[PDB]
Amino acid sequence: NSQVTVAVRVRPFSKREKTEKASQVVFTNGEEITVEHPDMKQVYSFIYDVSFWSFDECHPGYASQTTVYETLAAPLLDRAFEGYNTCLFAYGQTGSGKSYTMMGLNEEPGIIPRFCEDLFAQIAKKQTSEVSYHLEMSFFEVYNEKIHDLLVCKGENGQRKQPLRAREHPVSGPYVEGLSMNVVSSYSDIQSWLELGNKQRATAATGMNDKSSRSHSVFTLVMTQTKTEVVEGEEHDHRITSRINLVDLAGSERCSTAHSSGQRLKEGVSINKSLLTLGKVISALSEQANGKRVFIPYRESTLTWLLKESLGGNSKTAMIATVSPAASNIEETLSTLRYATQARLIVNIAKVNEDMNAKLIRELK
Amino acid sequence: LGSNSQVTVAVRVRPFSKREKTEKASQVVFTNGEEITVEHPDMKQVYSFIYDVSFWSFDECHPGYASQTTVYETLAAPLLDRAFEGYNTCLFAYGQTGSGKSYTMMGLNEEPGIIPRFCEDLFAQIAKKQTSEVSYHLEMSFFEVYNEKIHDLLVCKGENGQRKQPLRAREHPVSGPYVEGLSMNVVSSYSDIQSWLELGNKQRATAATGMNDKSSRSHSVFTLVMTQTKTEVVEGEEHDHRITSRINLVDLAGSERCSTAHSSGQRLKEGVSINKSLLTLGKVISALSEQANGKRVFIPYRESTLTWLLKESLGGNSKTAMIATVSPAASNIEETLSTLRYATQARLIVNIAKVNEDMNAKLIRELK
Ligand SMILES: Nc1ncnc2c1ncn2[C@@H]1O[C@H](COP(=O)(O)OP(=O)(O)O)[C@@H](O)[C@H]1O
Ligand SMILES: Nc1ncnc2c1ncn2[C@@H]1O[C@H](COP(=O)(O)OP(=O)(O)O)[C@@H](O)[C@H]1O
Repeated sequence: NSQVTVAVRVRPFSKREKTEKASQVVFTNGEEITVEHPDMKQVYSFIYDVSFWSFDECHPGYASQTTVYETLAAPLLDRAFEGYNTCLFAYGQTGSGKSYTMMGLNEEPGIIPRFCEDLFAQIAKKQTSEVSYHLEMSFFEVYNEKIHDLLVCKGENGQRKQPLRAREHPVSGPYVEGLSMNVVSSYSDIQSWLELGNKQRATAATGMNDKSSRSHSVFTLVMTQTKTEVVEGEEHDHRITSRINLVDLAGSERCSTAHSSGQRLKEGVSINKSLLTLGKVISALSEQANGKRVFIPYRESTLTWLLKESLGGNSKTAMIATVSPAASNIEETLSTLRYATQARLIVNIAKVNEDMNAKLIRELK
Repeated sequence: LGSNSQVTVAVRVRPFSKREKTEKASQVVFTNGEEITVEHPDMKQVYSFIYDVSFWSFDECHPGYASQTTVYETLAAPLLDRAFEGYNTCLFAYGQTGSGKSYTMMGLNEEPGIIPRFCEDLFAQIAKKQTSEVSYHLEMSFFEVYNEKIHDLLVCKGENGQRKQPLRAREHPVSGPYVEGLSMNVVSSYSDIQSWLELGNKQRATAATGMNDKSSRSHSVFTLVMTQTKTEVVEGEEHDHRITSRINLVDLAGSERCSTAHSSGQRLKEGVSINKSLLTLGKVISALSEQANGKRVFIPYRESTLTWLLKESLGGNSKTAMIATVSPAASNIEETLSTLRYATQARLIVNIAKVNEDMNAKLIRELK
């Protein structure tokens, strides 16, 4: 089997929201995230695999950064050190708390640095001069189904981002023609590459934020593990490689509540199509794991086509969604809750928790 | 509702008037202590009546003289006791013109009536039981009925040829009838009560007539709302059990024949309205007294604003007391007889009073 671990991070209230007294609409009951519109009408309920209640630091089950890491990412490291492939998707709207979860701040670090440093630590523990490791990484983006390299020195002129193309190797699967790769030995030599890429990544000001993401981003870390057998015959030939993919996805963005035209419209359509195809892929993989063999439409998008070998077979996939609990963003949070979901979401009416002043059926009983 | 509180009736004989001394009127009402005997001056026929209480303010030095404070300490103080217990209470006057209803209820500056003593005793009792467990909240209103319209006495008018803004009455399904828009003022002390009362009595309508040079030509209802917020022994929130009580003190106008107090126009109009209201009240009293004897009877509450707003006091849910005021002059023997007959008919009324815990259908209900 190869299942898909879907998870959700409920951001806590920010200072602006506490000052405006923006009321809470996303609540938890443990194994369920519930949405109760302030009108107290159709109450939505979603059952995921893992729920991260980062809402209030004193509530039971408080999802710290270390908690989230040990919950989702570390099994991907343990899997990578077995010779299998791993993929971590990050989805969320802007302001929902996605970068906090993936990257982190100067303090309270996130999945990216935690995974990197724990990886290097386990590498050091497993170094013997009988077993060796090599780490090579790349970082690229997808924009209107065209691939661009993020680690390339570029000047200022018109239409400078030269598009690369995907190609299918019969054994190794799909790849990008002309994409650069760079060798690493720590995290301090990853940070300066990521900071070079995230400045070339496409952005544009919109009704949601003046600096939003408008292109999918893939950071791929390729590990090669070399072994040697003591039979005096297998000279540095036992090779096994693994790929860890970390994919920052852009938001859906409805073109109805944002009157747009031209390039922003095109970007939204492309992003939307990519997300739809990714959802089809994840659902079909879930069905495959539950037994019924199906056809995965990998080929309907550059992202899925390039990530084909990292979302199938003997592999591990995780999808971290990030949602905000404020009532000011019902449509986006529900859009992000309806998206990241493999099972069936249930809806009811639950304004009848006010039967008689904290029901008090204790009296009736 | 496990009770039956009988309406408590009193009678007060006022002294001879200037008018009734100018006309050489005789004495026809007498007492033997607790009973009240009335005699026609023709020496033809005698009647007797018996009440729960009877007062005798005919002469200062006579035996049994029931002064203003004695009337208070006999009637109004138990109503304050029940108000502190948690019951709604009502005290209303009745009588012919010039009987002395406004005097008995409000009084003069040198002889305060029942209201300035009730409110003062209330605040004084509070000052001894305002401990840490229980707090108190007091609101007041004071409204008027004039030509079947409702007016507020505790506002300062504008200045126009017409500055009597009429309110309307409504029927809440649970709380019963009430007045829409009535200024309910939060009170702190007896001095504030007195200020509001002065303003209201200065705003109330009056006029000179042939039987009262300062006549009470409008019905007046004085409402107090007292909320005692007490505390249980709690692991959480204190001050979590409240009891409410409404005290309604009512000064009504007198019958008044149009020929005796000869005056035309607005005086006649408002006298007619007064007469109509009194008729409807009499019908209500008779119908309740007939209910008390086991018959199926319909109470005409809706035929007048007065009874409509007092629906919960003449019957319903509150402890009620009536004060009939009579004159000993022989010239008014018929009206004295009518008043006394309605009063003794009122003793048969039985109201179902309950405590306003505001805990029934909440927790004390199934607790007990
Ligand atoms: N677990 C958390 N606790 C407190 N604040 C958080 C948490 N997660 C996210 N945030 C807040 O979210 C903000 C990041 O939002 P932003 O990065 O603009 O959205 P996005 O990640 O979608 O671009 C941070 O300023 C941070 O204060
Ligand atoms: N017990 C009493 N002692 C002295 N005066 C009285 C007494 N009862 C009535 N009066 C006199 O009767 C007059 C009219 O009383 P009032 O209450 O205004 O009658 P109404 O029922 O018309 O309001 C007052 O001026 C008052 O002096």
